[PDB]
Amino acid sequence: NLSDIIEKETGKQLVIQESILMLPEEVEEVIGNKPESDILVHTAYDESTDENVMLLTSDAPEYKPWALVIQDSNGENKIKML
Amino acid sequence: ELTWHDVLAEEKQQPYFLNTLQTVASERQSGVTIYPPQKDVFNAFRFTELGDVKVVILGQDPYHGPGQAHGLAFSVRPGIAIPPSLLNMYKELENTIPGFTRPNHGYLESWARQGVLLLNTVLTVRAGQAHSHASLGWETFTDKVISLINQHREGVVFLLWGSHAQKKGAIIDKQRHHVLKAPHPSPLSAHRGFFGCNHFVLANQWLEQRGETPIDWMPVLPA
Repeated sequence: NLSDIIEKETGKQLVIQESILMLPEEVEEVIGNKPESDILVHTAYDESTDENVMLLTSDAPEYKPWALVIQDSNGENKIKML
Repeated sequence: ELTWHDVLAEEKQQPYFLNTLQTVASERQSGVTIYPPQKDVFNAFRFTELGDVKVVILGQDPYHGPGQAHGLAFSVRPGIAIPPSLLNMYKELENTIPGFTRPNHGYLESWARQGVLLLNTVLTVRAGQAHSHASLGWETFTDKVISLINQHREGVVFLLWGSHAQKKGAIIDKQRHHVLKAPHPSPLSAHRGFFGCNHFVLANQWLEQRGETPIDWMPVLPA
């Protein structure tokens, strides 16, 4: 389930294929904003629009939404703080 | 001629390990869907023997979706959509190895048979909740595994992508084994250094230059 949070924020009915664990410095790099703890990158792929939608929640069992990131085929991502 | 059993016999019985198995088994009994199926739980060691380890790629935990995970890091079951991070891995191989071409499937058995140990730091997960079994005792186990390869082998290649993986790398003696790091193939960080790290090639060069046969990075579907 974090799919409903995705859909609720993009009208996108996607299915998460992977959730990678990343430390605050790794994420602080790309996102440019440092989370207080390890965040999980739940990644789903929107084949219709050819982009990779990822949701960033805290670690289990919190799973609190931290940000949503939509990267396109170019490798550029739209970052949205939740 | 040294088997995983030879170096893992003792550990197979210590406290934590049996507790972990007991725990994982109880959840199953109460009705919790845990991935992967057990017959698959220790597939990495089934396909790749201690003596046959050449390259080692670290994972985190099993794909929590259904049909996905089958005991090997990154690798999914045939018929399943290629996961984001694996697909990116594929591109690199495409851009680094001449002739290499996208498989259309994510089944990585052939890589294990060749000496690639696709070991995940954590071996089980609760269907739906990613990272559910962290701190169940698995890290301790795999932690040991790495320590065993590091002390009972020579000239092994370690591919650590991401801070998490690199951390477990602290154990590995850099003089005795070839340790290569890089950002995770995840779309999030892929472009921050994973693309163009030439790992699959550097890994093979070393192997040759050490009298070892290289790794045909093209995944084949068995029969």
